[PDB]
Amino acid sequence: MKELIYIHEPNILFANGQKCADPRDGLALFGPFTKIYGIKSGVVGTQYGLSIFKNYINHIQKPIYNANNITRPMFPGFEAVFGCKWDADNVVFKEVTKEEIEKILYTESNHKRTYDLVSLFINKIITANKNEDEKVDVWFLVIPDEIYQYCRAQFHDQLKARLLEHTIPTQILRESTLAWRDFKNKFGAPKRDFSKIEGHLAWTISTAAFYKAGGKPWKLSDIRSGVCYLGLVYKQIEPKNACCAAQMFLDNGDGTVFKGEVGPWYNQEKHEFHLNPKEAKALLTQALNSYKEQNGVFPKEIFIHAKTKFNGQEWNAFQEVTPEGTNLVGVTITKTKPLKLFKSEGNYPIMRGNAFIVNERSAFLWTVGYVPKTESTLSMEVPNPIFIEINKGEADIEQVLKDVLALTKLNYNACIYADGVPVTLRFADKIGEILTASTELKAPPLAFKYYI
Amino acid sequence: ARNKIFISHAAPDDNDFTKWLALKLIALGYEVWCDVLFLDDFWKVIDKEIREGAIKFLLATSEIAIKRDGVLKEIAVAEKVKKQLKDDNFIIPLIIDENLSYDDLPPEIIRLNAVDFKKSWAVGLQDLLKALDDQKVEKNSPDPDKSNALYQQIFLHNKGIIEREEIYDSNWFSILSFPKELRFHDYEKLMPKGFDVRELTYPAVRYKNYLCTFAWEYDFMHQLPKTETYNSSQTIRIPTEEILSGKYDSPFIGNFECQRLIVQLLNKAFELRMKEKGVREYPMSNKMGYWFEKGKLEKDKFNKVLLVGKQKDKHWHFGISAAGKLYPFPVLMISSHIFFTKDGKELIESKKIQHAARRRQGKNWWNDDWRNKLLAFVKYLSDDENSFYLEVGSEEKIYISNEPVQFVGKVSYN
RNA sequence: UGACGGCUCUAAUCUAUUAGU
DNA sequence: ACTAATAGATTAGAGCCGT
Ligand SMILES: [Mg+2]
Repeated sequence: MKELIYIHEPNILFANGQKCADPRDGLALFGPFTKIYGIKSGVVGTQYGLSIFKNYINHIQKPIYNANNITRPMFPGFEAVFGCKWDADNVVFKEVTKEEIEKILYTESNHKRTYDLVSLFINKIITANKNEDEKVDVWFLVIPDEIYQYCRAQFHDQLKARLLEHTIPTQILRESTLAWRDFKNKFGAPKRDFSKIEGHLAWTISTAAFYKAGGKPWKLSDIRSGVCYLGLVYKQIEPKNACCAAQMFLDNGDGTVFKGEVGPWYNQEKHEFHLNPKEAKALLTQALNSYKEQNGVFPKEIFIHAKTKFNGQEWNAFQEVTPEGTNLVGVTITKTKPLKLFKSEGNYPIMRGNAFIVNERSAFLWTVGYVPKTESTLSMEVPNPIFIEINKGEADIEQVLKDVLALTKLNYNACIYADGVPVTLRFADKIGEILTASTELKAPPLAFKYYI
Repeated sequence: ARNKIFISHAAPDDNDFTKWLALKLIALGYEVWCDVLFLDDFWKVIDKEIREGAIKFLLATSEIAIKRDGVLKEIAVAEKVKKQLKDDNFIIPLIIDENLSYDDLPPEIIRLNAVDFKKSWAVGLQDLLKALDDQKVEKNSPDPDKSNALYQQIFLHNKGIIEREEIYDSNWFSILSFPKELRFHDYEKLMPKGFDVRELTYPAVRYKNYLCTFAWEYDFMHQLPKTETYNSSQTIRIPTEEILSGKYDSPFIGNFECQRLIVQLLNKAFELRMKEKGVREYPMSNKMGYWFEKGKLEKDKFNKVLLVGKQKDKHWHFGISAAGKLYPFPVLMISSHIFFTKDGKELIESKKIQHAARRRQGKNWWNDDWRNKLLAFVKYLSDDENSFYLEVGSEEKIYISNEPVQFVGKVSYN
């Protein structure tokens, strides 16, 4: 008989330091941790796209009721949740003609096609960014379906990458999402039906817009102080690999500071997805210096986690550049071995937060499960748990589980209950997808506002 | 004294608005009694307050809250109470329904000016908060303590996790028994053409130049010419109990490599016996499924849970892929699959078509549906009552529990 | 690319071992 | 040293549907 220890759900801080377990409830009830004065929109689309965007903004002004209000919380309205104003009439609209898109699409070179499609939008924003006095906080790109389907060296990745040197928060919204009712797959019904999940769509879009405009919808507090939770992701370039780092740590006031710590890092090694000693030393020195400048003193622990296992050489380099009094914990999080738990009698999956301890150096954690708070399980099918292995260093296998579960609750790109994989890894993955989309960038923007 | 703000509404529909507003007002230091917030004769308790406890009577007005006679009763008493209080600024309507024309209300309220919530709730709450200070309604400090209690009693006490014990059926099938000892035979020279072990009927792997196998040196004689004449007393034999304990560490072979060879032998034996068993196989990208076919299953079903099926034009077949993992405890990790066949006789040769079906078919099946199918499909493998054996040698073999490992958890949900 | 999740198909590396160059 | 084979492992990706 195998015993499953249980890890409870951590609490995330909201306005006035009040705690809750669901962003979709904590925000609607309490309000964001930091409030902004308002959001100046910026739209780069057609007249059709501008009309759609204004319609959607005014629609989310009013409360949004989704079909199953009980399982997924309703949307009070943008100003009702966040406390700032987001009007559809303050749009600094920059028109894009379908004809110039058409002449771009007719070019033989696909790489030049996607480069020119990116260049159109970015140069119009670049131009507006420097030639418009009206300040714009977030630029919302209402792209048509032709861009999405004809152009497939990715539109989104390069577009986010080529704006990094100018530091312009952007939000791509395909017109299929905003006008889903009038986008039908010739059957007479929408291509993807948002009807029962309209409120959750409003939640996600509004949260993304609020975050990119300088607001912090919620922050984390159920993590150990003095520890720099650091995540690495390796991305393929074809025979090079690129490593990206995202770090989250409590400050002097115990407030989470989540920032990327990524410079271009390329390793040529026979072993896949590893790092030469120089790159590893540079990465750890950057992270430690960032913690030092944010808090003064050095961390009491460097909780390095990744989807891969570290070899000896890079760990020795890590230790060599590490000062004294600081411990290093290298944790590998893998999601490949199928351990599907079926409940004996019933029809709803295992509760999220259950944890199976293999031994002192490994565990299974169900970061995806059935959450009673929303009554809606995060997985349609049986949820595969994440295998958390303490690869190197000394740690408490339950403390690592609770730390990972806490790190699974800071996804600002979506206002879901919690993320299946820890957020630092997923955001480092997004950075790697973007930082590698364009050529190596000097001092790349270190804030997720410019990536997600 | 009367320091409570009564909130009246439709019971099954206006809950969302009133819950937000009541919690919003409570968070600001007010004392708000709402039936959704504090209901537990019902007319008598609310009347007491309306005539004694209520200081304001906020009407969540909508196209249904004005057709709810129960609600109209609550206004009828409010109005009177208003006359007892001479408080003309008592009933303060709250119109959230943009569908409501604002000018289709009962005479009692049609003469009173609403607070507009039709266009956005935030300005309406700003309007309400504006009115409440204007009418000097007293309010306590917005302490998030007693207010926190109401918040949890409403939503954060619901977060509660049933602390009863549940039983979870996984997909790990432990290996009941491993052979007494591991044997390293030497057929390097006896090998007629150093051929692979496809001819061998017993799982064998040539570690270095020694064909190690759980089959005895004499077992290979039919498919192995020259090897037929092999002398004994020249076979490296390692205790499998020592290997699994990770105790055998010799320069000839390490524990890691020996366990690797054990895993490989188990995988081969499963593939072998699979052929012994009546079931068609499927070539997946990186595994071998077993697409059950018509004839091998009565009514395309077994152990009371189908393992086969038929789609709109194709046929779904519940298949499984086995990979034995000694870590943590020797188990035969089994994975569920669905193979769609053109007519239950031949699998579609299009991976994209097969995948798109697996997906659509996956919507129908549930937790219990997958568990029953997996357990029934495994129970077909059973040779004896409570297990099934996978030969690892003519004399030695590996037995695997036909029931998966049970996992028991501390907590459950509703 | 509002999102999340499951799955499917490729691909390489690592390690061991033998063969050959 | 360097290629080929058989694995098992460990990681990438590309993809395609569901909600
Ligand atoms: Mg985003």
